[PDB]
Amino acid sequence: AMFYAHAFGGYDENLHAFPGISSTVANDVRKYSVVSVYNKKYNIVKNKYMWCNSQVNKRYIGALLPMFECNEYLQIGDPIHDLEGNQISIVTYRHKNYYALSGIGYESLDLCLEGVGIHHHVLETGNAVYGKVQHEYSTIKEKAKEMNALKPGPIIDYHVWIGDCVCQVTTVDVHGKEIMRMRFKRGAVLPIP
Amino acid sequence: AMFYAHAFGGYDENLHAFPGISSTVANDVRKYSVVSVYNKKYNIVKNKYMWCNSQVNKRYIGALLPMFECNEYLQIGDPIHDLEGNQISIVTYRHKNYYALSGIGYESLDLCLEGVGIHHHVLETGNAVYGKVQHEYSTIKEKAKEMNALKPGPIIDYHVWIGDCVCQVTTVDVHGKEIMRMRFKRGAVLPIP
Ligand SMILES: Nc1ncnc2c1ncn2[C@@H]1O[C@@H]2COP(=O)(O)O[C@@H]3[C@H](F)[C@@H](COP(=O)(O)O[C@H]2[C@H]1F)C[C@H]3n1cnc2c(=O)[nH]cnc21
Ligand SMILES: Nc1ncnc2c1ncn2[C@@H]1O[C@@H]2COP(=O)(O)O[C@@H]3[C@H](F)[C@@H](COP(=O)(O)O[C@H]2[C@H]1F)C[C@H]3n1cnc2c(=O)[nH]cnc21
Repeated sequence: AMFYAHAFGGYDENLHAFPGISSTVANDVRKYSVVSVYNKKYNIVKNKYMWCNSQVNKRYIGALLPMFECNEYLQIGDPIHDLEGNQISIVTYRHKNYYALSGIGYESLDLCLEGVGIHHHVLETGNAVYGKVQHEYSTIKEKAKEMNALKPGPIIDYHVWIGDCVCQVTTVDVHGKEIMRMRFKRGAVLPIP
Repeated sequence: AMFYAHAFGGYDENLHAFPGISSTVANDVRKYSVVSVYNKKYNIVKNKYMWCNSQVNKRYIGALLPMFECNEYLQIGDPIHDLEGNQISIVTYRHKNYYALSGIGYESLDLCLEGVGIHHHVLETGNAVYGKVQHEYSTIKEKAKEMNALKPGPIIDYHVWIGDCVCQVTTVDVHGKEIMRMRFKRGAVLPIP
């Protein structure tokens, strides 16, 4: 089983594709509660995930992934094993002491990037979204009221909103009108570069 | 608290919008395990949902909703209560003996329909999808290989795939190329008209 890091040129369009990884196998990583890195065991966090993406050859690969808590500093490519000793992933993304476990995970977004853009945001708890912006509900409501009369044009930009209680994806046309929204009912964080 | 059925002309763009319902309140229906209809109690099904949508004024309102199991025949608009006696929803969609509980639910899709289409499919367990079609994995892989060289155009059609283990939404351009995919990691059924 082989795992190649996108950050080091490892994308291969004929292999399984996950955020940060091209692999010869497709592991369902939702099932693990404990993993091992350099013979140290780490617990998977319950009920909170990490929204991770890689962008390679004009292809966006994004998903909500399990994460484990680790006070050691780990680096891209470090092999991640199950407790039986099999390698199941590699280190890819981190948020402080949380490390993503990349593989088949929770909700996902795959997208052809040619002709569009995509942006990621931390969603403040209690805020509302319209289109490309977040703000207080009453501010957003006023914005939505103004944009209601516009005729919807083609999607040109994607906005990913990652919150403690909900995640969502919005899309806009060139005039800023919201065209489509999807909501994922899970809480998560974004990686910190 | 008022609940108006979209099937009977009840859409109101200034009220909370859920599949089949415009309401003066926004109830989180994920929390209920038991509901009441005409003073009979019904259990909510665990770990399996119903993908429901209404299409009103060129607006698509779709979501994965809890469902309860009921051997009585119920009709659109029948009031659904919590066990404290408060009305929390109305009957909207059914799949045999399953009835959707519409409100704030699980994963959702909101979409402006002007200029695009949308279609719903039962996803056969074990099948793969590309674009507007499902089939056996090796058939779909051959299709994807043919379409790989095409340049992505604007989204014109949405396809909703509802399976026992996963739900997904794909989008295509006028040439049938897949532009974007979202996956929801929950199992569900579609309503039966
Ligand atoms: N070589 C093969 N690889 C994979 N599946 C294969 C293969 N041969 C046959 N099949 C069958 O085909 C269907 C379609 O699966 P599909 O790839 O559409 O997506 C699936 C589903 F959303 C979910 C469970 O699906 P499952 O119930 O297992 O059904 C499968 C399976 F029965 C996991 C997800 N998933 C799989 N791989 C990747 C990946 O690389 N990236 C991102 N997500 C991935
Ligand atoms: N009058 C108000 N109504 C609603 N929220 C209000 C209001 N005033 C202030 N707020 C705050 O604003 C944010 C943005 O919520 P938003 O509407 O974006 O979507 C939310 C989230 F995805 C999820 C939990 O969000 P929550 O943590 O409660 O945060 C809220 C809240 F703090 C439920 C979902 N949801 C709410 N209503 C509907 C609806 O009618 N249809 C479909 N989904 C709906």
